[PDB]
Amino acid sequence: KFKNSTYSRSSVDVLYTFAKCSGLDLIFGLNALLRTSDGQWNSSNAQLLLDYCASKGYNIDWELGNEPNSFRKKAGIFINGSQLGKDFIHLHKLLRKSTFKNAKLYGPDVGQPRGKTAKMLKSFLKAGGEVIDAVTWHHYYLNGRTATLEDFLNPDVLDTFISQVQKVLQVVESTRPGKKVWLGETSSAYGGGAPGLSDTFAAGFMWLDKLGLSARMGIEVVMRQVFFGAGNYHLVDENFDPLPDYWLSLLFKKLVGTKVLMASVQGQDRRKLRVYLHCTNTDNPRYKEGDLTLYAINLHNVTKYLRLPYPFSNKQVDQYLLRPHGPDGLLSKSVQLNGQTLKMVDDQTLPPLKPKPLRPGSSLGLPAFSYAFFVIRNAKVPACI
Amino acid sequence: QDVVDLDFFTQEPLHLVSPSFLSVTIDANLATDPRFLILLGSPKLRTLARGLSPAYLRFGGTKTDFLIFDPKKE
Ligand code: NA
Ligand code: NA
Ligand code: NA
Ligand code: NA
Repeated sequence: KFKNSTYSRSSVDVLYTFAKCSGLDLIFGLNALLRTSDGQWNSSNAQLLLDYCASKGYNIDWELGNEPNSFRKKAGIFINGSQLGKDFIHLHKLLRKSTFKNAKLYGPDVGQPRGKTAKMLKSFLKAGGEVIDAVTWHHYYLNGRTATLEDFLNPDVLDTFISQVQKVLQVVESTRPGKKVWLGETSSAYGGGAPGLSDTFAAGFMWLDKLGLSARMGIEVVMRQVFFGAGNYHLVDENFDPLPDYWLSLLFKKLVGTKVLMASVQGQDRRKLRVYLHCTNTDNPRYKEGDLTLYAINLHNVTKYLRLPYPFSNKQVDQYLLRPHGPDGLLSKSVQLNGQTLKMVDDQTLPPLKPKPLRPGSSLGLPAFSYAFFVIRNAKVPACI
Repeated sequence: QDVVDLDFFTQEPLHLVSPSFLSVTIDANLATDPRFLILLGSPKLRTLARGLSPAYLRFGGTKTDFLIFDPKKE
């Protein structure tokens, strides 16, 4: 179904400039389906691009191929994992010979294993794992053509991610123990997202839960498909307006730190009240070393009241509660933070994301079908200091 | 009945995630949009992207394996 297209230096330049001027680090995927007559990756085209980028002084990290597990169906050619590893070794040598200051190499961007093992991943890591700086794999919960609101709210659907992570991590630990593992392309639903669902408040349960579980299970980086683009799972639409998942992501960025802790409910766990705990992001000027960020999902149809364990029971807590805005309910494309609709102030100005301080000692009220961040101030957790 | 007590484990971290833990992609297919250069110049888009720094921006997708660099193309 796919045919080839070309891209220009100007396209590379604009992509690099977009990343650099936004404070983002570009990773560029190279075409793995340029093959020699003896079955090897033909690096000729990539060499031209690498030379161009080096001449411009661009700091770019690289990948080679996307979802090689489906090359037989998409392109009529089978490349086994051992061969793909050999191709990555070749690319590594080209990066080493370049003038790039220590460019990184990620791969192999395999699709999720589903009901099978991750066979191609295993053979790839045996052959080429020494040259990659992190292992990338992809994940979607559902087919966008058939997904329903019920699915987006279903804890059983959310829980399917656990088994997928477990299978991938098992393969990595069996071949390259300790190598970092990244979700290199991931979202709610494949096929461009679920129309009327992947761009709504209801998409946030899958997104926040995936972040929580990824952090808890040992995934180091999660790459959301997509920031901007045609698919319904975009964070920003092609009018350049942010959808609810953008605001969720911005709050996550500002509040959630790098040290992953653990929270769990006491007693029966029906899997609808889901809780995650990190140290608070120290870059946030509101907060201080030792503070904790709890984030929580309530998929029950009634409000649940969370009680924190001692010594956090009577600390000052800042609430960041997200609820949909307007008559579409969970299908809304607008979201409120503590009762205020989130919108840009102007095209160059994000709004303040103000906390709602709660009464010390009060239980944390989490309404039906909502999610929230709670910052526990003066938590003085030594592990966060 | 609707009150839920939480247990916390805080003595030491289970994992460290990257500062760029929450990262983003642009699908490689966007490079076939004739407006690509103009779209990525949007000031609104740049402001929204800066809000997510630090992050990786991964340019890739199915079209990764169907794109060719043409150094003579304008
Ligand atoms: Na999940
Ligand atoms: Na990736
Ligand atoms: Na796109
Ligand atoms: Na992508």
